[PDB]
Amino acid sequence: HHHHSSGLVPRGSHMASMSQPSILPKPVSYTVGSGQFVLTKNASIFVAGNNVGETDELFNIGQALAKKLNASTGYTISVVKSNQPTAGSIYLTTVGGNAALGNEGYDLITTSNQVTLTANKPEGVFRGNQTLLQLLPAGIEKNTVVSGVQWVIPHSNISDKPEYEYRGLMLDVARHFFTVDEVKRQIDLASQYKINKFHMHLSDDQGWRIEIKSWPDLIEIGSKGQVGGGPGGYYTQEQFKDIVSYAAERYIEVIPEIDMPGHTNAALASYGELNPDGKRKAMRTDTAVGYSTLMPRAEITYQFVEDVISELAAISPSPYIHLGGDESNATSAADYDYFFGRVTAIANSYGKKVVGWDPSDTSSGATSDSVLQNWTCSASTGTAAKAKGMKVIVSPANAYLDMKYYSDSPIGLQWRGFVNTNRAYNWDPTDCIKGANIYGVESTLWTETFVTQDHLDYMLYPKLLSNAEVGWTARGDRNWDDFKERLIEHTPRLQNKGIKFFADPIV
Ligand SMILES: CC(=O)N[C@@H]1[C@@H](O)[C@H](O)[C@@H](CO)O[C@H]1O
Repeated sequence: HHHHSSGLVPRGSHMASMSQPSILPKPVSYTVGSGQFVLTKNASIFVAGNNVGETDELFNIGQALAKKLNASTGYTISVVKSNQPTAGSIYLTTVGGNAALGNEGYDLITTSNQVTLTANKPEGVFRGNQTLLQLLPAGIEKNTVVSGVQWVIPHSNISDKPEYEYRGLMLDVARHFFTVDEVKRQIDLASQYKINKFHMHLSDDQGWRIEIKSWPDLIEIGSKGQVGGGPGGYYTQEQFKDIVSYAAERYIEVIPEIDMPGHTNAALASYGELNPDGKRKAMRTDTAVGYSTLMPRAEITYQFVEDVISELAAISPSPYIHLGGDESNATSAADYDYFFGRVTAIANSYGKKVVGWDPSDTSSGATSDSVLQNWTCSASTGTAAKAKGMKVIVSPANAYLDMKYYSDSPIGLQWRGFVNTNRAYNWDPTDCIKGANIYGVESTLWTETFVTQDHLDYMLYPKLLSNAEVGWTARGDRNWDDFKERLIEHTPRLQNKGIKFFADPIV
């Protein structure tokens, strides 16, 4: 047999350039039969759970769906608590879910008279709703009313569940600041592709972005800049709670990161007492990494960390806090081991499990409940994690979405090489680490060179679609030629959402 890899498309990107569902990520099964369902102005969404509490949760999910459908159709679809759906209805139920599909799995069966989504849990109804939106015609994704499109769904049968439990996106809001609205938008867009985790990189050398009432100068001084100089910004604790709540409506866990002991210049610029000479560091607006450190043998360091963790824990319902641990090149190995162990004890005392970048798993203070975020993806990375029974989240080069698509990309870094839409697809988590308990995947969007929402869109779309499928779709069912053609077909949907995507010439 004959095989080949993909080159660039002759005459340019199909994303330029180019009854038809566009499901991404690819579901476990999808078959189409004869006939179609028509969504009309009289349609209702019916919801029914196994008890009144569950029905109430489904009702909220139904309302979220109704809102989305209403925006593009111009209809006023309402939600009804009843297990007796009427012809032309969408029906969302957890009664009799297939347990093998797990918390996030679902069946979605469309007949001529009815759309029925059957899941084990409300979470699965939410995920299945993302597929339902992709079964309706392009135009359904519009935020304004679309005329001249019949709102049809082919008679079809879908079953689905994720391959990995953790399918995340990290946004760096330290290097450049993004508004609550901008953050909510990225969470919303990601949710449509079954991303279920959002990691906020809230602090680094160039800025500190979370209000800490016990150390107010973290904001008064530490938030006032960013890469390239200029105003910066921050989130109040109320704003952070608002982000968490918004994510929760999409069944997205928010994991906040306070990077330590490295990547700490903004803290060091805020409080002189965190420095050996007792003086504040000057703020840094460059893009160098690795140079900064907390004082690993000063008790004030651990008091500071405890105050930050106490306040963050109080406002962050996730059982996880990310404490960073990358590129502590001004911290000795001995001090790093000691420091990371001490801060893990603090986090645990406030009821939080610790996530950390490699090599944080090597800390003698880690527990089997700690999580390794494996970004290095070398043969030796996560040796400690594996021996300790720690879950691993992988973030290989293929998941570093801040990398340029190509040598000539106008934004992005390139220290992990270039990552086009194909590279973002053609990998497997088991490539990064062998013999581990792989919790899942996280796409990291560092922001050294991204200033505007358009920059975020350009780099995340279509790259994040590739990573999302790697997290959701089983390896045996992943195929670039398949995904590429599906992505071409999906393009109008990106346009309709107002995503300022890159029309990748390999698509
Ligand atoms: C864990 C990690 O990635 N650390 C740094 C991060 O601060 C930087 O923004 C990113 C840019 O790609 O490169 C990394 O080396």
